[PDB]
Amino acid sequence: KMKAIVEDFLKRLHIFDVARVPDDQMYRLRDRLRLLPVEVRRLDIFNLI
Amino acid sequence: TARYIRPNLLQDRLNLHDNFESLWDTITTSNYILARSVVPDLKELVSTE
Amino acid sequence: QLLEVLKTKEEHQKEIQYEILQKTIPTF
Repeated sequence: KMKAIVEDFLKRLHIFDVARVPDDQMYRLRDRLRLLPVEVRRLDIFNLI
Repeated sequence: TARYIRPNLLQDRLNLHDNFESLWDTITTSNYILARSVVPDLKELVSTE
Repeated sequence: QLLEVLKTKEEHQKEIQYEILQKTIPTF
């Protein structure tokens, strides 16, 4: 269940009261991320694995 | 050796659903509580706060 | 002040009657 990744993400960007922000927006957040490319670096490695 | 007793489930037979309001209300009520007793409780919610 | 001495004198009237009905309903 991805409610996982989003959490960490925002956190690593201090300022935000993670716990103090709903599950909503979060999902919509995924919805947008899913449509994004990967940085060659990142990507190029997964293909390898 | 198996043997059971027929449940006998002939329908309505009596049409109370067209005059005996007083009693329907008492039925509905009943059938209703019955229902709540079953409707599974929910889980994993979003922290109220 | 009036709108609250009349949500009590209208929850007696409302009551008694909402009940005069419940006596027509064989519901435990």
